[PDB]
Amino acid sequence: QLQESGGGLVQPGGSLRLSCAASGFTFDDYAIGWFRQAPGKEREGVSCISSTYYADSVKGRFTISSDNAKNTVYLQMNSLKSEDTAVYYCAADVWGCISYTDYGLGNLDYWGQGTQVTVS
Amino acid sequence: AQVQLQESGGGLVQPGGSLRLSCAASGFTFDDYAIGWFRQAPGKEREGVSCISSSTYYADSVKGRFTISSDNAKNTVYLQMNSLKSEDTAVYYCAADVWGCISYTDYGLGNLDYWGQGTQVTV
Amino acid sequence: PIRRGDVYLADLSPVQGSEQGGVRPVVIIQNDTGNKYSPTVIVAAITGRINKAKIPTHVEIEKKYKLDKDSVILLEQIRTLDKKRLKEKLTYLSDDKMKEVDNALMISLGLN
Amino acid sequence: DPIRRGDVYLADLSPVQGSEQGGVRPVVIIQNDTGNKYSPTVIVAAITGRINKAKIPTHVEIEKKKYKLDKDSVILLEQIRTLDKKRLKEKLTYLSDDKMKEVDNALMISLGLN
Repeated sequence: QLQESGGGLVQPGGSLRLSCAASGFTFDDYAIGWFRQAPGKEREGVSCISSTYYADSVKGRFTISSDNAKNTVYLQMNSLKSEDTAVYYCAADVWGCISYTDYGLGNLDYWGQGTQVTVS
Repeated sequence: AQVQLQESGGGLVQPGGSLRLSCAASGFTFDDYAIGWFRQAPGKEREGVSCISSSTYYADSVKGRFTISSDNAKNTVYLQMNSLKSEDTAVYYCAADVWGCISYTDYGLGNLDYWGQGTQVTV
Repeated sequence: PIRRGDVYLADLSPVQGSEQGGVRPVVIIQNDTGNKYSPTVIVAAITGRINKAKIPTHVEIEKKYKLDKDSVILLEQIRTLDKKRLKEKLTYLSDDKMKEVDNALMISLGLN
Repeated sequence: DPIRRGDVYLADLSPVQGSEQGGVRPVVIIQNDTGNKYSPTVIVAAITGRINKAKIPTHVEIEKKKYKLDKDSVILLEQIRTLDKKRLKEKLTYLSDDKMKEVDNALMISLGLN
């Protein structure tokens, strides 16, 4: 089970920390990260961890991290911007982080239900 | 380069008769190289006939009737040509190759390391 | 005779890093002329750890092909194997499955 | 600094079995550049010095001069393999657009892509 937490409203330039608690499924044999979707837009890969990946538009501001003890994944989102407004879904993948990039196809293993993030 | 190839044993033969070609490999390591035979008719591209090293290779039209063999002591390679045919009339060249026998097949491009001068075989 | 599209079981190991290791099925992708005369084959690894294509160089294969589980042909995991590495011939890919492989290979090696 | 298709790197192919190409030798990157950016692996072809003339259609010749090589060599597009990036050591050079065209053609022949 993937259940994300930490969404909400934020002023531009502020910070948010997302969480994704991984229930069950081996913490070490999976890659886990985040996708985000604007209205009417395709689910965009944001960041991932196995080794890390960040999409360009969030590189340098967002920091992803893992707490193996708590089987959770944290995405620290600093210097937020209006364009970062989207529903954010975490996702897990057997294979690795390449599914989160512009090259991957979007076929991810497991997902969460999505959490809302608006910045304005 | 460092290698002398001199083939011998040609001549005239009646259809169904036999010939044995010889190829004296002077110098160059007999063991780390592949050695075999090519043949060329008038106006035709050099066709690979047989090869040996490291294993034998024969082109289809000569299988069963031609046999390649080695005498390491005499630094020679033998091609026994039995059951000859009119089509087997051609100049026969021996050749050696660093890479292996694939140069002697239809897939190879014909760029061989060393060559002999050729011996005529007429049927 | 070893043919393109055949699927053989082969020992990929030893490998380094993210190279696909292990004993697993592989599919011959070298041309059949090279398959006839060379002592080596070119193969792509098949893995079962995933069953959906993650990147455009992945091709999934369905009981039909005598595999333990539904698997993916990893066209980004290519290697040249000595023919001696090949063990049982498990199967051979369908013509359509090979059309997939061709296209993933084009993508893979930037051959468009 | 980023690994690009056509780059030429030195890499340790060993260990190998049978008629597979081993040794520390130059290799040419043939994986697509998108895969070169995101994957931890590249696809290479071995370059050998034991021959300097193409024996088969999947061989492509390359000068020692222009490419900072010990000897005139040939790119073995029938000896291609996926390497982890950690295997790549010094960057020796990169192939001209003309040489890469030879490579791409030999590659199509090699993998029966016509």
